[PDB]
Amino acid sequence: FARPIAKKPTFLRLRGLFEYEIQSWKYSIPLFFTTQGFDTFRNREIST
Amino acid sequence: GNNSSNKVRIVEPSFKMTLAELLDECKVVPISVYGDLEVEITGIEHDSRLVNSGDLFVCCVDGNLCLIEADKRGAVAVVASKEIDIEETLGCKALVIVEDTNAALPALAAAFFRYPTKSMSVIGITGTHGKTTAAHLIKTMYEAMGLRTGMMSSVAYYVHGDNKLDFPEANPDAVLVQKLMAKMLHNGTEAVVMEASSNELTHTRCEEIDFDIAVFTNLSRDNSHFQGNEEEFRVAQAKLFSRMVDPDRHRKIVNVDDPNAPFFIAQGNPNVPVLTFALENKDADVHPLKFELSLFETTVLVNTPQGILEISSGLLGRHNIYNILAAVTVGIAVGAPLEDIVRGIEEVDAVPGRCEVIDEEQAFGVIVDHARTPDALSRLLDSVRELQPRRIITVIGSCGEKERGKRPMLAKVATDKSDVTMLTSDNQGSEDPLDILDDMLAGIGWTMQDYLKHGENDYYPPLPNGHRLFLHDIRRVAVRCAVAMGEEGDMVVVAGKGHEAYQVDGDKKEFFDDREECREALQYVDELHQAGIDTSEFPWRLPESH
Repeated sequence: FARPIAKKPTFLRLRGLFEYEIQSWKYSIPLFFTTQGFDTFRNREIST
Repeated sequence: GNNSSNKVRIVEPSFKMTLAELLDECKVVPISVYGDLEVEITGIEHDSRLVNSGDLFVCCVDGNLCLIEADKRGAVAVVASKEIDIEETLGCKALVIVEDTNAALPALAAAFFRYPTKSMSVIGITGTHGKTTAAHLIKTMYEAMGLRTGMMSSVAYYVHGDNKLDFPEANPDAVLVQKLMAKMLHNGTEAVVMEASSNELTHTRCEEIDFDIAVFTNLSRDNSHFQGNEEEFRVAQAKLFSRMVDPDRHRKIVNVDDPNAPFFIAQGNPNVPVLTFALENKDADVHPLKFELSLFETTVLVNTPQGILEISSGLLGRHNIYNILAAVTVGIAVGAPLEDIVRGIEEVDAVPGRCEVIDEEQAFGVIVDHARTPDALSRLLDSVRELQPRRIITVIGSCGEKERGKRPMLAKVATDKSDVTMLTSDNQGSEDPLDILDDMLAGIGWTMQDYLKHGENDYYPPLPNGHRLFLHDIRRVAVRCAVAMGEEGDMVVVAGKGHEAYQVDGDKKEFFDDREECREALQYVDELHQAGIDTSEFPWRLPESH
């Protein structure tokens, strides 16, 4: 799950580079991910 | 009372009256009259795009193409400026051509509307600050004391009860004014609160208006381009007091706290009695002997002529205390009881889009203002200083057109009085948002070239006063993070536009309310509690990355 550093600001904390190979990530990150809409978080950045 | 939900009927009497009666009621010498005044007057208008069959259609302009439009519509009167014959190009109806349509337009409207301001408590309010808030509080107080009240402002129009007739542009001509006045007169209302705007009193309107109470809340120097000299500012604004002619049914509410209160009084009929409000100046008829202001609490022990009364409310703002003082003084002018005054004051808990405190189970006060001038943000910042909270964040909007000289000093006062600042993209209908964000810092001492060379190294800067930098464009995420900053008992201003329930970014128009998003974010604060490390400056909202 790549992180594109680009023109848009990075109010989302930190950057990360990519991490998706663990079977736990199916339901681990959703507790931490999104939490406010779907397109307003996932589609802003961290593209695949 | 009866329904409280169904719309009240538009009880407008269709006035029936003839042109000769118009000329006799308002004797104006004709310059381009022809034939005979054999015509029945059915309506009234000034602008051809709103002209229907049978209206006045009066406005000063030469060689207008709107004459043919009114002829097609069928206006009873069609008079802009030009001498025009009958039965060939304006055969719709007869002509009553006057020398100056603007001069006789209030007169013609009053004669047609049977001069409705005499049968009402038409109140004009002058000043610079708190005009809309004063109108709101006065109308709430007047509605509380067992009588209906109206509203004639530039931001809103409350016919009666709670229905709002759509607010038009800043100031139309007196045709619309008298139309809505007839609506007030014959829709169950018995009073109106009229804002004495500079454009209103300048454009020959107050000549045919009967003013019952004239109020002077506060004075400040603004729009000096129109008021080229302070003498013109002090005299044109004093025309409100000059309209006073009967010192037995009319009263004067004056602000002796301001220096030129006797000067304002002396501009016409000082016999009309003077009732004064002032907080810092205790030598006033109505004075808050005890004054206390907090972020969520406000206490006022005010010694009105009736006596000493306690007013407790969360409506903060020292100028708001001045405004409440003016309201109770106005109530004293009509002899209203203190209990009704308190009922009217408490009848409003959040005036629309101005100083709108939002407390959705939180300790950080969400507050918005009109904020169309940097001095408004400066004033709110001084109020915040007087109401010192823990941490200060102010979300700063932008400037619509090429007025680039405001945002330097705006950012100066913000960064000087706020520990952490924030910016957004509120109104940038002229240029690209990136350029607008670039212009935000243009006159005070810091250069955005550092914003060029970020490289994950400039994210932690401490601007001049060690305060924090700020940058963003997405309004939704900006306000979401702004509400998301609030940790415990800090200041969370997200102001910048006020009651503007939309968002423009150059060439966009959609639905967007700041207050609704603020309460929604206060609701998702519960989800926000699950994380929130690395809070202070930058960045935010993403855990498990350290």
